[PDB]
Amino acid sequence: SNPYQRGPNPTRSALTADGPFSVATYTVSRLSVSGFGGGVIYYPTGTSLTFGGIAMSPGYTADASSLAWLGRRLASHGFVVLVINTNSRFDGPDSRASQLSAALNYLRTSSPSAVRARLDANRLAVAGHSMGGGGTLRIAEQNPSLKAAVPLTPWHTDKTFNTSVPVLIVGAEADTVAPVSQYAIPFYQNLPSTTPKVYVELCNASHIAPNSNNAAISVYTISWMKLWVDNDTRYRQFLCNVNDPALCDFRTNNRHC
Ligand SMILES: [Ca+2]
Repeated sequence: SNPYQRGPNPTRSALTADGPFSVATYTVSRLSVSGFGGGVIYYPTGTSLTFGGIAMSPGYTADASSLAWLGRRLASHGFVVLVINTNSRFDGPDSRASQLSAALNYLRTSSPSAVRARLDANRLAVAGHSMGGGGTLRIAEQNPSLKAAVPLTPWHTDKTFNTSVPVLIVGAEADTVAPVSQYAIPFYQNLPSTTPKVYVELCNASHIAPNSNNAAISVYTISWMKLWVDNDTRYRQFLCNVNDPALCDFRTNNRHC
């Protein structure tokens, strides 16, 4: 049996709402940490188990609140999640990668005792929005110890990331900021053919789709994190044989099926 498996058997409906774990938060002040701008930790409560960790970056001009719904959503399905604020709201994608690295170090070492007590530091992942998704791609390339990476409507001027970390990219069909033809799709195509990878494109969605409750983002992000952070094969069903009415594209090399 899988020692990292958490929660009841999933249904698709259950992955579109907060999950079976209650969630608490801890606010990490900007002045209290080195290498990033603080943020908010979301973590499961009412449980004696340990969970994988996820660090998430917002995009240009944005703060951690722009991903609060998703940090809480992931935590409620069984993850310790640190959504960062950046040193400057104007930091670029590679800077955001460096800050995600600093945030993962903080999460493992200097976060509250209660957070470390429910964190399995051996199982970590990253996600992020826009330039924060660019940072997710870069840290995945720099840090093959990561279990998974989920760039959401990502933006970066570099298009090729030589990473072995399994990547699921969410593109937005109606994105006029990081259009999928110039950003998300090239990122997917240029990843190594040997790295497990998925691209999903949300029909009719804008660049700010990741900043509020979104059923498809919830399903695909939870499932990819579950499959790779927890080795939880019960989530393969949502990532294989896909026929999703909300998607206008789906690409994969089918290394996870
Ligand atoms: Ca700081």
